[PDB]
Amino acid sequence: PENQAPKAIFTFSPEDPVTDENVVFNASNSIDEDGTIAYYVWDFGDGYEGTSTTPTITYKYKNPGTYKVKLIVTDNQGASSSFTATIKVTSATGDNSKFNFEDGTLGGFTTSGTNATGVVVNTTEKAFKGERGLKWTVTSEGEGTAELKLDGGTIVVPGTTMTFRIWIPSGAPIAAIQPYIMPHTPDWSEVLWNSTWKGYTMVKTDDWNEITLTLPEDVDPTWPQQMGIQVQTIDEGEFTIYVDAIDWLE
Ligand SMILES: [Ca+2]
Ligand SMILES: [Ca+2]
Repeated sequence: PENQAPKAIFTFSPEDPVTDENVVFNASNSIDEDGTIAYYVWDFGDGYEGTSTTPTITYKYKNPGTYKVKLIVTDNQGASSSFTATIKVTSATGDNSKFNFEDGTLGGFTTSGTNATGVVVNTTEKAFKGERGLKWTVTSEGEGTAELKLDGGTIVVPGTTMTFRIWIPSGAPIAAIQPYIMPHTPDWSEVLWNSTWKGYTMVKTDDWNEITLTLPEDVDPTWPQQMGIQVQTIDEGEFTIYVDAIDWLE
């Protein structure tokens, strides 16, 4: 009459915790079909482990990151099963992004445009993470283009996915917006255009938009790079875009 191993499963809340916030892990749908569960053993993925004879446990992560949480459930006869899930923890305060703007600086960012003029300041009015970000005000005179840009030595290695956060307002005279990275030879004889084109109708207005962009792997790693955000304007008008927490790995 061979013993069946118990079934191990858990969920957690909140789905998106911050550092030092309580997460409740709930293994209550775990079950032994032919006996009872004796205990629940948890590995929180950060160096700490814990056990309970009951299916819930609460836990706090001190540092941001992505943790693998492994649950082992053991029945009254010593048979066990495991279930592993991932939890992402973000910083409760501050902003550790590659471009976080928390030092009050422009981070080397400048503006340019044609049939449009941009100004950029470091602001506390809106931020995606931390207390600060960029506030980019564009005055367009009609059909044109405006850039918020960083020149442009070697910003990222080829293959890198960048994440931009952009607060886009409603009722703006814009057709499209696009984060871009533009590698070029030092003398501009060869230029590569990489961008994530978003139409103005395909955008969350009066809200933060998370847009990713990959620099392709086959780009020459020695080429200087311009990274930025480009807006296409379609009519006269003044509008303000917020930019913060531009981030990538390595
Ligand atoms: Ca059993
Ligand atoms: Ca920030």
